[PDB]
Amino acid sequence: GSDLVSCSYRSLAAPDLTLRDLLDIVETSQAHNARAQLTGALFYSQGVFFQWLEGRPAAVAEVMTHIQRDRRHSNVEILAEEPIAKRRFAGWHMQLSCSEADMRSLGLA
Amino acid sequence: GSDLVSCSYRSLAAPDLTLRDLLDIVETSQAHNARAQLTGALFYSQGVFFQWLEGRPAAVAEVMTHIQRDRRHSNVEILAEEPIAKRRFAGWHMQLSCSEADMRSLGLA
Amino acid sequence: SDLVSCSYRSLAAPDLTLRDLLDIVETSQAHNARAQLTGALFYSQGVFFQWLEGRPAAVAEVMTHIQRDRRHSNVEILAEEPIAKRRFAGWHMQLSCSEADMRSLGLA
Amino acid sequence: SDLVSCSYRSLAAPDLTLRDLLDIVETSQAHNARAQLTGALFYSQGVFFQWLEGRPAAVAEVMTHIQRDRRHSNVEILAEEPIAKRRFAGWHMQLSCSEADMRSLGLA
Ligand SMILES: Cc1cc2nc3c(=O)[nH]c(=O)nc-3n(C[C@H](O)[C@H](O)[C@H](O)COP(=O)(O)O)c2cc1C
Ligand SMILES: Cc1cc2nc3c(=O)[nH]c(=O)nc-3n(C[C@H](O)[C@H](O)[C@H](O)COP(=O)(O)O)c2cc1C
Ligand SMILES: Cc1cc2nc3c(=O)[nH]c(=O)nc-3n(C[C@H](O)[C@H](O)[C@H](O)COP(=O)(O)O)c2cc1C
Ligand SMILES: Cc1cc2nc3c(=O)[nH]c(=O)nc-3n(C[C@H](O)[C@H](O)[C@H](O)COP(=O)(O)O)c2cc1C
Repeated sequence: GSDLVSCSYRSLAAPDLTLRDLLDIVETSQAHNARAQLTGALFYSQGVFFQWLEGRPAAVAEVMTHIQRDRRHSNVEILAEEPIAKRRFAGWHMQLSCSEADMRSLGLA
Repeated sequence: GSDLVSCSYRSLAAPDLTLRDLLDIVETSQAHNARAQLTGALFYSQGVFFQWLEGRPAAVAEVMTHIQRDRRHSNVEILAEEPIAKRRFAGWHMQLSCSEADMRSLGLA
Repeated sequence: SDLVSCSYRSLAAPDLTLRDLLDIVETSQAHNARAQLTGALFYSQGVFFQWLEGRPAAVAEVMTHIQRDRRHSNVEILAEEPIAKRRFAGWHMQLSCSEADMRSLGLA
Repeated sequence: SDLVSCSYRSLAAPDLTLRDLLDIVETSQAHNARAQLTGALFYSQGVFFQWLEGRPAAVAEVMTHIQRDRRHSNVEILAEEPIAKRRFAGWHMQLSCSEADMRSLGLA
């Protein structure tokens, strides 16, 4: 609605990140983002995360304080809140992008 | 080279198939197909497998006798050997196709 | 208790383009929604695999069209099975197409 | 001991097409192979995220071109980090682009 903001960041996955860790992150994010009216997209490849999160300012800032402390990634490199006129990922609580090749290495680890 | 054949089949995944089962299949297939000069593609979605396997007749037929007995799928619905003029998936021992959504359900199970 | 699936493999027309693939998918979304068909289309390196599910009569009807479609040939020993329930509910036609294949089809 | 990465997020031109995306990727394969750059390009719903890695001088050079490229805007607080080793060796530019986004860009 009226007040909508986006947050974008790039982080580095913990060296020991497993496939189960990624699925945990995604399941956790589905449940919470749906309750908090947060949407966006999570991209994972070869130890690199990129996330776009969108919603009201408070929900975005509250979820980001937790994401920054999460021990499954480091070097969280943030882009200040940008005002947005409308959601880009409406109905996607957290859309995952993860190739078969990344699935294979995360699993075989 | 000279004598090349393809084999195509559709099967139904075991109801209890996990993400680990899929990764096992794929790892197993990478190692063997590279030794036996077999190439192709494996597609998985929502309890359905499709595979294209290609190489010399003997390697193709030997690997298929094992795939048919594999308890991780059933109802293996085969297409007789087709002669092919050249490989379609050269250098791909077993290319996997598996969406994020299928990764999520296989994991959350 | 009245669902059937049809499964086949075909070989794409050698001159198939990314536009052709997109058209196939957009046409299928539209007819399948209307005819209560669901399923999955896989494309890689000149090969189609398709799983189609619905009422016998609806599956039979699209298949007669699909089989004569000129964007593929060698539509093969189509495998027809009764099913207890849909595998692809919600998916009028789910496309599977890798970035590498998108790039290849795109090369025109 | 002489590798750097540049990471940014940008917003695609509203009129971006699938052809535009394909061109970007084909251009990048070619220059990146030659300039010893590797990395990953992610596209979804009007948003680019890119990770680029290589020697400082090569990363600096493409970035000046990428930043003025008209197929995107709001090229954002590009995040520049020294790295111990490449994350995307072998990938001159790996594209990530879902079937749903391919369909959308295709709608022209
Ligand atoms: C890369 C990454 C992205 C994440 N994205 C979200 C998210 O979008 N929404 C969310 O609620 N938690 C997300 N998390 C998880 C949160 O950091 C944190 O774990 C959350 O507060 C509760 O999850 P937990 O119960 O596992 O600690 C993410 C974690 C990582 C490492
Ligand atoms: C859907 C599916 C596809 C498979 N594809 C191959 C394959 O292409 N190459 C191969 O060597 N084994 C493949 N397998 C595994 C074989 O059936 C069989 O397991 C193999 O002989 C040895 O694997 P195992 O040591 O786990 O039994 C496949 C299994 C399944 C269920
Ligand atoms: C590999 C392949 C798969 C197809 N799958 C479907 C499908 O599931 N549903 C459908 O309506 N058309 C499908 N088509 C397209 C049909 O062959 C046919 O073009 C369409 O039903 C008629 O299009 P029109 O009546 O709008 O002109 C497929 C075509 C190809 C080549
Ligand atoms: C989102 C985005 C990412 C790009 N990434 C690269 C890249 O990694 N390497 C590259 O050479 N060009 C990349 N480009 C294209 C460059 O901006 C520029 O067009 C190119 O270097 C010059 O093309 P030309 O000299 O062949 O005409 C990218 C463009 C966009 C919009």
